[PDB]
Amino acid sequence: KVFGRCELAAAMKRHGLDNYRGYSLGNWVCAAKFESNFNTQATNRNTDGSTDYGILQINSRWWCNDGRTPGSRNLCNIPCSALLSSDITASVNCAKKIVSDGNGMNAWVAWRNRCKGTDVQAWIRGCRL
Ligand SMILES: [Au+]
Ligand SMILES: [Au+]
Ligand code: NA
Repeated sequence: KVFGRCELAAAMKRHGLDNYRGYSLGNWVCAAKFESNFNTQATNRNTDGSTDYGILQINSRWWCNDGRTPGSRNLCNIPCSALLSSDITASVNCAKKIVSDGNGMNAWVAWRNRCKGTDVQAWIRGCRL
């Protein structure tokens, strides 16, 4: 599923991310844009051999199992394919565990480099929230 901006904002808000560990909804939307372009099916291999899955590009090095990331963890206790569903629940509930890790949203390289410090509220402009 390829989400619309406001559509994604609203799903994210429903699922409890607006100001989750203090990150305004717009931070989550901006991250999602730059990680996946709002596409639940996005997959990208990392150089270390893990892969990033889904709307928030959650990595098989620590968070999910994809059956080919040797010597890695599965801290959200899911198959990585669950992160690719049209329903973002698993992605969201796993993002919550990630962003609580102590490094906050810096876990998302694209957030840090492209969202952080920016006018992230722009990402929810015009949405009926
Ligand atoms: Au959720
Ligand atoms: Au959802
Ligand atoms: Na893993």
